[PDB]
Amino acid sequence: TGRTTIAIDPVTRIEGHLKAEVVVENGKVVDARLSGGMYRGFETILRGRDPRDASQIVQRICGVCPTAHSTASVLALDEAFGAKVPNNGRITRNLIFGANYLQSHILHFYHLSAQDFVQGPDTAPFVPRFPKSDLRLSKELNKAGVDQYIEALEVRRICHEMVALFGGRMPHVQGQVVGGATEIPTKEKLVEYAARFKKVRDFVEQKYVPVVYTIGSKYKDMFKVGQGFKAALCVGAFPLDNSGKKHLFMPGVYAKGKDMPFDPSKIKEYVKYSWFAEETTGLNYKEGKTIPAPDKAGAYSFVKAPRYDGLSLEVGPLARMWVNNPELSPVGKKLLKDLFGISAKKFRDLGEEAAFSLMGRHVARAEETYYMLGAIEGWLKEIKAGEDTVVMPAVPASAEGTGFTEAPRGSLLHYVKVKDSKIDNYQIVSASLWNCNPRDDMGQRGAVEEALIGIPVDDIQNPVNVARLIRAFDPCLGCAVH
Amino acid sequence: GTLTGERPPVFWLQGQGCTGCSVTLLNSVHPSIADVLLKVISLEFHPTVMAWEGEHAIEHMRKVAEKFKGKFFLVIEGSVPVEADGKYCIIGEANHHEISMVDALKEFGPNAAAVLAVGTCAAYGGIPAAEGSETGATAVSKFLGDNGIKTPVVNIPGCPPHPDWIVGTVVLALDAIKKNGLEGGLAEVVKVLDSDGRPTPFFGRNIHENCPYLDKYDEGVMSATFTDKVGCRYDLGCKGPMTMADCFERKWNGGVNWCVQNAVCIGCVEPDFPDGKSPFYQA
Ligand code: SF4
Ligand code: SF4
Ligand code: FCO
Ligand SMILES: [Fe+2]
Ligand SMILES: [S]
Ligand SMILES: [S]
Repeated sequence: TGRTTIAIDPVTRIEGHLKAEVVVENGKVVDARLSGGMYRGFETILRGRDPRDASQIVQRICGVCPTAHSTASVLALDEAFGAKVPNNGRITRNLIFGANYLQSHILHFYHLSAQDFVQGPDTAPFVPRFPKSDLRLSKELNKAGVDQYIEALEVRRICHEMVALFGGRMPHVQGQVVGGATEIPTKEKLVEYAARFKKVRDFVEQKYVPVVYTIGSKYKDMFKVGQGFKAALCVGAFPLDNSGKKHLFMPGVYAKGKDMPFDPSKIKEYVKYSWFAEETTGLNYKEGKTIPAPDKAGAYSFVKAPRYDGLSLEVGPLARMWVNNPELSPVGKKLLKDLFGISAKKFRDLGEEAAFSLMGRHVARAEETYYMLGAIEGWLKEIKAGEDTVVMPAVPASAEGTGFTEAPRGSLLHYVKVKDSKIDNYQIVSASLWNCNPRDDMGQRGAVEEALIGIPVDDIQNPVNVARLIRAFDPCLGCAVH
Repeated sequence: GTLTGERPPVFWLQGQGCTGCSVTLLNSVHPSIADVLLKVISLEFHPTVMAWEGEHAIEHMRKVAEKFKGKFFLVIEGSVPVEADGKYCIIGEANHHEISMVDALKEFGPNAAAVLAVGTCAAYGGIPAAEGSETGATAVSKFLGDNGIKTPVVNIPGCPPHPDWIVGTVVLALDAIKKNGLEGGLAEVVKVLDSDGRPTPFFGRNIHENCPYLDKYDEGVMSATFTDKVGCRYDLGCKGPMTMADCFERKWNGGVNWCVQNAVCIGCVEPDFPDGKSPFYQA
């Protein structure tokens, strides 16, 4: 067959506003363009404010991942203000934020992704859908998916109770500020966090990790597509001591089969194909500028095009788990052997091709959820009830700072420059920015654009694998554009 | 409700939103979100959770809209940006034509039974409309009024709202409609809205006058660090005195905390949020 061009707007069962347009020739995607179609402009809204306001304002970039922006913002403010976060506040922040990794990954697999593989009940919003949706599960396994979708609604809600115990509320925590965390954990509230955590742990271990491998074993073809550039970024997250040099996820870049250090000075944001003024192209975030140009010819997105030393990279659980190469979960090791014939001990034992794949990204996210359980368990042992969690630093007249962390969807940094005690510039380089961006000034595609190349579309009237690939990356276009 | 009971159709359109108003709703304790979706409403279009996609999802909404003309509920999450001919928020494409948020509200707004402006962005403009913005972010009621669209609007603000405010306002409306029919019922809802369009069961009481730290405020005993939970939070920036919400009682996330206990109130339900509530961390 010849060419068919397919536009999907809105791409659903992601967060935010995304259009995907693919060129299909002879049953495969041969080109792609992603468009982030909604803009707010937080980077200009923030200017002129008391810098401490940023750690509230920025959370409204995303209602799914507000703890990530809270964390990057307070880390940037900590650095700019010279705030020395007490040890117990560092741990409390990790407990607040870590609980939302659990929420977000569970939300993503069940409430966004699972309908790619599972037929829901015969009522809205589960119908109507594509007449040939390629839903391969037996009646029993499909019912397990539905039952777990329903259970996961409660589990993700419990995760937000965990966030709120020391975070105040969720979405949009009150409990992280420059200088630490606003509420010292009490013995009683730590009991409450742990009791909820046990329920989440049981669901992750007994239901979620097994179902991803089991569903994957019915869609083995989905480990053979979606590789893209096979290039990844991690900037580090969840500090494990007060030195700034040791983290649960350590930083690194992976591209063209090679591990390399992460140097943030090599980040540049291009705009040729983005709706921003041409004279702002190619800036590192420390000199970043956000000047919308919604009528600019040739552009197709409000997402800028970030490149690392010229490279187009992806971010997220696959990226972090590939860079850090932890041991796989016990149940993953067992199901890889039983259902796939794969003997693996550490994450990279999946091999580059299967890891960097549509289904590999779902697997990585489930494995990362299991990995986060042990980190949270460690923090519950390390935290000291009653010990102060915050310092109260004065606002500086002139300063700069950068906060680096990993949102559930990937690498996140916030840069702030303060002048006359007010925000002079604030620049955000977020997770889905790295994944869902358009071409750069040289014409090199963004990570998801490139990962779409080769995706099978054997039925142009039911082109389900286009959005299936996109969903594996867990897009959040509010974050991508801000 | 029941799986086989009467459930009105709902379309949920996101403009300049962060999806926080959807996520907060997912946190509803009673009724659970599953019970809301399977027993209370029929959520026919919602981009974050629905099965179908793209032009097919848009056309599904349009088919339901025709069948239920005048009778569907339209939830708006986020502000509506009017600059650049609506180009700062494109929500879909059908028939090779992009659909902006401006277009969508002009299309569906006139034909809804009522528009529920959920969240401070939709209700009042919120952060997208704040100083330093340049998209023409506009509140739902103002956009509809400017365009001659007379459909009733109910504001359920907060950044985000508490799930109980969203579900509870739906239940308010459905109770009134069951007693009085659609127009009579909506008239009864309008009667219990304050001057900012908010239902008085949830927004009719002041945070500060009901605050457990009010005795400390009156004594002048003010916390100097966030972690001092004995004193009043006014010097740390608490906006409770200027805020109408029931958070002091209902609290958040299954009752486990609320903003004043944990840190400060930032006045997130108020029409001047954020600029009139800023700086957040001084009085
Ligand atoms: S200022 Fe805030 S903490 Fe103090 S009494 Fe009023 S609402 Fe409560
Ligand atoms: S306490 Fe204040 S900031 Fe918190 S949810 Fe209620 S109104 Fe919003
Ligand atoms: N997770 C998350 Fe939100 C995105 N993408 C950020 O950063
Ligand atoms: Fe940015
Ligand atoms: S997050
Ligand atoms: S996100």
